[PDB]
Amino acid sequence: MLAREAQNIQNPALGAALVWRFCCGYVKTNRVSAPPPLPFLFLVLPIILHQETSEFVKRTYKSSGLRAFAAKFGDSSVSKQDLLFQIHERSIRWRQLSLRSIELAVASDLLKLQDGSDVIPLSKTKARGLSDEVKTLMDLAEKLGSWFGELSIHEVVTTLKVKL
Amino acid sequence: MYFQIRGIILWPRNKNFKPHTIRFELGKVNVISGASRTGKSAVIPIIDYCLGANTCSIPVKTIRKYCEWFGIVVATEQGEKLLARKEPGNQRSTTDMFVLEAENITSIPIRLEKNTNVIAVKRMLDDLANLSNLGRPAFRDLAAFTFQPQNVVANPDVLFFKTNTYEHREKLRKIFPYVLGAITSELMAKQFELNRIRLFLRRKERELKDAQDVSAQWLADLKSKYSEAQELGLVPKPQEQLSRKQMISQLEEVISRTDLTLKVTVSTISDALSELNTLESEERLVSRELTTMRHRLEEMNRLRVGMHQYENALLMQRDRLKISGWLLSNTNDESDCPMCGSHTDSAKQKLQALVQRLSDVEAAVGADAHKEVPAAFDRELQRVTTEVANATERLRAIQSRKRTLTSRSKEAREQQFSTRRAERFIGNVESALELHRKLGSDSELVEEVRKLKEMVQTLEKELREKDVELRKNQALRVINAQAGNILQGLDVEDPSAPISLEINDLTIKVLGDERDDYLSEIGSGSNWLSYHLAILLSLHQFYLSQKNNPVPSFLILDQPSQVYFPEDVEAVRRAFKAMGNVVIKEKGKLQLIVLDHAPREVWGEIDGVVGLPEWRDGIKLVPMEWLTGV
Amino acid sequence: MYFQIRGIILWPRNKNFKPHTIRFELGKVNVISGASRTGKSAVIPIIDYCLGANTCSIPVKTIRKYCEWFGIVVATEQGEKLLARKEPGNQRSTTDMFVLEAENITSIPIRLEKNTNVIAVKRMLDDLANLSNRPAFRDLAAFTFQPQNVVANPDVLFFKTNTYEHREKLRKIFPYVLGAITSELMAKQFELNRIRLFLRRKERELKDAQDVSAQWLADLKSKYSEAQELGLVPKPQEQLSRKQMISQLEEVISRTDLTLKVTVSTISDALSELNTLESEERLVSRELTTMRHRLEEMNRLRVGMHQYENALLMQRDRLKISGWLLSNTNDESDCPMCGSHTDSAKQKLQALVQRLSDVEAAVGADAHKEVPAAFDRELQRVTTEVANATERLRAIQSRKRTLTSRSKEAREQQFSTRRAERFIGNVESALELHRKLGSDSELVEEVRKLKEMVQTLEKELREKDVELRKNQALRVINAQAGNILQGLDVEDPSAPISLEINDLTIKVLGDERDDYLSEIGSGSNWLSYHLAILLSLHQFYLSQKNNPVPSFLILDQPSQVYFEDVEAVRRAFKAMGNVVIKEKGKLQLIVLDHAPREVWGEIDGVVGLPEWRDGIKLVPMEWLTGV
Amino acid sequence: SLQFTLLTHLLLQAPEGSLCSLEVLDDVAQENNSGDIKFIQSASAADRAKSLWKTLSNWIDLATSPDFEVEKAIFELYVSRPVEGSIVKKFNEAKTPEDAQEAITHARTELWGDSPHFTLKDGISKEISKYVEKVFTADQNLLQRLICNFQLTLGSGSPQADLEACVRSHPVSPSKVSDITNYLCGKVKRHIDMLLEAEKPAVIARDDFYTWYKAYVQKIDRQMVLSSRAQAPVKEKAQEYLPDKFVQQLEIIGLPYEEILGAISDYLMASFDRTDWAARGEVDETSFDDLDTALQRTWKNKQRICGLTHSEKSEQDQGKLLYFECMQFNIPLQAMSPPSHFIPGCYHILADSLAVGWHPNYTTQLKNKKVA
DNA sequence: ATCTCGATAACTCAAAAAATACGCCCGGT
DNA sequence: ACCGGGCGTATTTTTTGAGTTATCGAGAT
Repeated sequence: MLAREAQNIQNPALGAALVWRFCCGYVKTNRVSAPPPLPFLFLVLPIILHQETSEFVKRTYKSSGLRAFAAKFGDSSVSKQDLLFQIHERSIRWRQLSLRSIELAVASDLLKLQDGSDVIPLSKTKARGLSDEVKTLMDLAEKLGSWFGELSIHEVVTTLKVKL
Repeated sequence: MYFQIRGIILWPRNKNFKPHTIRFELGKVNVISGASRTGKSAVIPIIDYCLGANTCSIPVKTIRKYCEWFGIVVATEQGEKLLARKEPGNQRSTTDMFVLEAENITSIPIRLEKNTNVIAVKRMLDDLANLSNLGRPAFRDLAAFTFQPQNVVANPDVLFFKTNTYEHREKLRKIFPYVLGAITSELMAKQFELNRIRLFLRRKERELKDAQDVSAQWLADLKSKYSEAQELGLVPKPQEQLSRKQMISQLEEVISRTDLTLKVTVSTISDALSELNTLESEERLVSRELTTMRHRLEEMNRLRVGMHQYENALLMQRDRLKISGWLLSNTNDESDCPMCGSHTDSAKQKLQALVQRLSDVEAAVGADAHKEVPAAFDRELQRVTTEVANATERLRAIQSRKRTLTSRSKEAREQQFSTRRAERFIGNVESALELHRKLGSDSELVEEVRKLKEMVQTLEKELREKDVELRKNQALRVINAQAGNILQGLDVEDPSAPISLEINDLTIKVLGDERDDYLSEIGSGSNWLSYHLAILLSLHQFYLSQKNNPVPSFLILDQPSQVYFPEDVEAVRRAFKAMGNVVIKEKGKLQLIVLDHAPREVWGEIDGVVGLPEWRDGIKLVPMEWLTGV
Repeated sequence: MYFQIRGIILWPRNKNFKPHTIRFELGKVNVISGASRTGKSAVIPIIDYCLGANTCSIPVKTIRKYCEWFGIVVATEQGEKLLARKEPGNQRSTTDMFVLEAENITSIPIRLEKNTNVIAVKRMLDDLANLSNRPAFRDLAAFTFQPQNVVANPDVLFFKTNTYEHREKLRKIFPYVLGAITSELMAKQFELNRIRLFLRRKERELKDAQDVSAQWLADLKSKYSEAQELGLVPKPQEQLSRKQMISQLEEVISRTDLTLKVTVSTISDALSELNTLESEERLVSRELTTMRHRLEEMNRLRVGMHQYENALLMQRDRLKISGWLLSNTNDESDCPMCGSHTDSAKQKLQALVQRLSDVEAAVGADAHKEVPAAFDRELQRVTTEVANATERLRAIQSRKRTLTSRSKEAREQQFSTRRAERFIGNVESALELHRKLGSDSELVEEVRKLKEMVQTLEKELREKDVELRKNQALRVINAQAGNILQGLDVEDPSAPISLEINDLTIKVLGDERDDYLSEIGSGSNWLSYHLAILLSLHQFYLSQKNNPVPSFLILDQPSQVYFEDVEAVRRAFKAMGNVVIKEKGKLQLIVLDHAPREVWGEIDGVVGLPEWRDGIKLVPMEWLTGV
Repeated sequence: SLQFTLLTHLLLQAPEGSLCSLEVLDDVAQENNSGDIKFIQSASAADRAKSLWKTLSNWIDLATSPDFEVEKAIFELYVSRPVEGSIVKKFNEAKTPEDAQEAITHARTELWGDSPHFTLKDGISKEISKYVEKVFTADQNLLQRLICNFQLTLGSGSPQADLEACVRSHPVSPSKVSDITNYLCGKVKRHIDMLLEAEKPAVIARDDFYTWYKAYVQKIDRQMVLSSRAQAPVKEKAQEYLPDKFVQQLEIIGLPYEEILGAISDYLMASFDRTDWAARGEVDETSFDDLDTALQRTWKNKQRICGLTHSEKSEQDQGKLLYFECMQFNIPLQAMSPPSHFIPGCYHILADSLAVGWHPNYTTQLKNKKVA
């Protein structure tokens, strides 16, 4: 009843759109164009739907790489390594929202789940006339997907202090 | 920490030859023999440059003319990392770098592109070493305990690399205590916390003491104050000596009276006094009316902001939900569950619920498309504003009448003066009693100061269980003991001289039975080299004996044989044998990169020492194929 | 200040033997020949020990057991001084020595006894050199002795600078011996730095005490706003300082005709301030919530630190989506995603969880190796900001509570003058505390007088000019050092030399890049550089008068780097003779060397003798009864 | 029910600080400064009518009392038809004392008779004959004054539409104009009833009706400001806006209007606060559920305590006590530090769902107001 | 050494405009 | 009312001038 506002601001539909754009940006940079593994989809909303972490995702150039994004957290002028460490914990806490995001992104022919526990993005032409906020969030998810794609699983999990 | 150099890599400037690799081994004395001609070893410049050295020390005329990306492979706790730095071109340095990571680096890119920058990799190395703390020892500052250029290894005076100036010397001097394990980052944090709490408690003690002083000095006048009160006619005649508690009781029950009247008879009431009382009653009425009216104006003013914020919240919810409509337009009536193969509408029903919520929010947004509520709100605000204006005008008129009455008459003037005195006294009592209650036996201030005192005492005690000097002394005891044990097997003029590492001097001190003397004065290449090796090996053995230590687990010994070789070879073997034992003494957690000229038979069959016909130095680490004369 | 060696004397240990006499030439280049590595460096130790020393640095195995007493003969402005000294034997230092003051004496005592102590000898030497009894004569020995360990050594440039204390004292003494400042100005600078430290500390404490805790500042602000709302005090244009507000409130109290000018304007302004406070409370509450959350998460990670093992390593639960997925599965709905139960669904869900576990196993354990706590800087800043923001939020909240609760039933009579007087009573009771709090005049004046004495010391010292003199001195030093280097067969005379004080060394000039002496080898260049710079320094010293440094220099075996063989040493020795002669026979040079007699005899204006043997050879053979 | 429309319309157009009278000499009156009240009448005009002359010659003397109209008294006539006889035409054109006197002479000739005999008095029926005799027996100067400035009114032809038009002309919410005029006219009618049930000359003072208008406008505006703002009101309940469930609970408790405004502001601000925290990612779909369950538990405990303690007070008083206790209550939750209004807003949101209540029978009382 | 400041060049973003394909409007069935 | 055609228009796409930034050099500590 109190939760209503949050359940509208962190609805699974937006999560599905974000995850779909993340996967779309991932295969767009992978060397072999392989689909990203499923346990990386749980690190999109905890990074994109958090405004300061998302701010760092936004401020880093698309060509600066995941490392340069994760290295901005500890900069003496910022000093927010705690957040780089909270990405994993926030992902732990937002498991249900991410899972419903994959739900709505698979059912809506946005992500086909390859039986090896992988996700291939389809085309499914873009949504119709969203607001600037949501379009920017989707673009950030695409950028983050590209970044995750450039690197291997081990490099990404190390750079984000994650434990799959 | 565990941090060893598995191999070096180079990328030719001309993209026609594959990158050249020089693979060391982990946990063994990696001997790089040969290189009769000695321009200078580039292994140390390459390793420091790839590790974030400020300026490029790589030979300009011989290597920078053919290498594009220098690189090393380092085995760490996180796993193998390939660290590469672009050749600085025509600059003292370039921040461009490439980094790769893996549990075991096997492949090597043929070409490299910028992947990170020097600052980021420096921070990565630091937090490998746990040196991202509150100004603090940095990774590069540890170059002292892992480098020994050809001069430093046998130089009787300089015992540590990067001790050639004031700033560097004092630097290393200030970092030694941290390395030895005395100053822990936890202790620095506790010290900073204690300082801040000291400042906070100082201010809080100042304020509490001032407030208690005010309370005490006022309470001293309590009896005179109560005499003044009974004089003013606010309390009955005190028949007998009173108690502070019941005196205060009288005072606050007096001040709490909603309408307190002076002790004056009404039978003989003048026209002026009756007029004064009537005006005062009108004043009370108007004041209450204006109080309620101000209440209403406050609530309206904040309700405007409330409506605006609710409008913004609804807009945000609509924005975050809108995509549900489109994501519904593309969802089939049912779908197959990704992870359980069930052809169910759960996704469809949830999209329907979200669309329902979007419909609700859309209805809320457009509930008053005709802006009637804003107009009604504005009209009501104008009503309240003009009503307050009228009330204030009425109050001003009342006060003007009252002042004219008091000015004209004199008995009314005296009455107003007396009631003003009474009210002023009551207000003074109110403020004083409020402060006295603020300084109660359990009030916020007393408890806060008490708990801050306890916190400061506890932090002081915590710092005092762990003494810096005792830790440093114990560390130096073990270091000197192990160094002497290493030295006795090694060849020195007398193998039974206890030694002491003077940190401030940054030098060994041989405590001989004849003279406790520095290494600087004993003139012999063999003894200088022996002491360097003994002290450094003991240092690193101690480091690896500790935990959460920030120094790399590797040591570069550049030309540990220049002292000989203007036979003596036997002595060299001793040295190397000792090194081997040291490396094998801790299950190969320590790696030694030994740039040397000692032929292979000196160390041919001594455990822990490895050497290959490859592993050249100077210019053969740059393949001649790349060499064309530039 | 003129101070040269005229001769040496060596009392034998036994009585029958008589002292060995030694007589130098003043103002000339005294030369000593012999066999090096045979203890041929004992004369600098003997001179140092005779002139006092914290320890005896004379070889005990070759020399220091055949001589009861040591002696030195030094010509000086006051006159000829004969100093003695007793070897300790088993001990290391001795305070027993005999002194003799004279102008030019010829009597040579053969038996001595203690006549002076170390302190007296040192202080008489000091006031002979006119130092602050702070520099001392021993601190000048760095410019007199150049032993073998220092003669050709790219890293040590002066004698006995291999200790933190010694090199620091010599560092702080260059400013004086360089002839750019006086001892009085040295003491002025020292006391000035002390008062700078004291002033900075006390000004920091003053700024600490001056700032008021947020609670009382809020109380004063609320009381002032209350008075303003009543029309007493006019609306300020900007945030008033605590003192201004107290002053205006006190003025309001002192009045007698309290004309409450309550209008729409005052009430509206009070309400606007209320809404502004509400906005600021919202903002501060949001930011404080963020910071607090960060802090508790940091605390959780640090707790995991101790939870996981004996040492410090933080633990955070794994994603374990493979396991978490089945955690939500039960006997009612197999799929934790769609929420259904079915055997085929259950088995394929299982298969999916094993696939996920396989994927996680790729980088599973690798992410559990040494995850430390690097966020201590962040933790400290966040805790500081949490405390500060909590204080500020409580202040704003109390202020707003006052402004609101002053609209419900507290004002129900407040706008009545009968109650405005009560309010003024409250405020003029509180003004006492609000004057006590955060008001200090003793510490501000203490800081003011500290600053004034600092200004006086600045004016007296006249800083920013001493370093100009030092720059000129070092420029002259470099000029004449290059001049000397021209006379020395250096492999690159075209490269100048700079005496870099801040490191106690020389920074070799270079066009490719700035270079030091330790960077490159060529010990011949090392010795050439030391010779050039040391003679440059002595020339500059004697260029001025009353210079504390003596006017004699000792080089020990400045030819060991040559162990064609004669041309280089000949060049160096003729350059030394040139500098000495052009100095007008006031500078004395004592060069112990292994070079043959003729090698140094070829120089015009340099004198010596193939006598003067150092090491065990200096002891007459008749004294030598054995090892 | 037509005179009500006419009087309402003309009072809306009447000047400020005016006074008007009903069914005394004409169906409409207005007061300015002196005797000879100015009057306006409605005709179903007719030159002759027993009621017209009856009222005129009956309470012109009462109209002669001072403080009621300038002696050159204005006069008007609203007629629902363009019919007007020659004598009445001449009356309306009488804007001068001489013209009014000539018109009265014509009236005497046609109704009373020719001077001096005045024989037409018998020519008209006794009923109206005596009343015209009374009219013409009074001083002819008074006859001049009573018809000195006679006028006639002819609106758009639809009195209703004109009434709603003039009402909507004033600054008012157009969505409620109809109801406004309705209420207004109703009041007049009810007023008239009580003035004639007691058998007293019914008077509708322009200022009394104007204050009624102001009071009702403010009433509807305060009703509107306490709109729904949470869900779309149903069109059946849209005619008069029905405040949300929590506002209804407060009103059942009987809190002051300003306290209700504060409650609404807290509700909106808390909604925005939760929305913003979610949009920042600080909170989520489960960070609040602990808060709501704790709020409900503490409310239940407080309700039990209040029922055990304040049973002596009336139900509304107990509800006020529980309300203020809950809103004053503040428990520090997880390290989120909320502003002052957050917890009151959360209680209000819960109250909107009837899961948390103030009135000890707030469910029953809410059903009552639903059927009220 | 780390850190900062400033200069630089390249980058991306953001606004405006044009082209676009969609939705709305008009005519016929 | 439903299907199909033709015109209108909001959105996407393209474009573009302005603005923002990662990087580098030099400096300072």
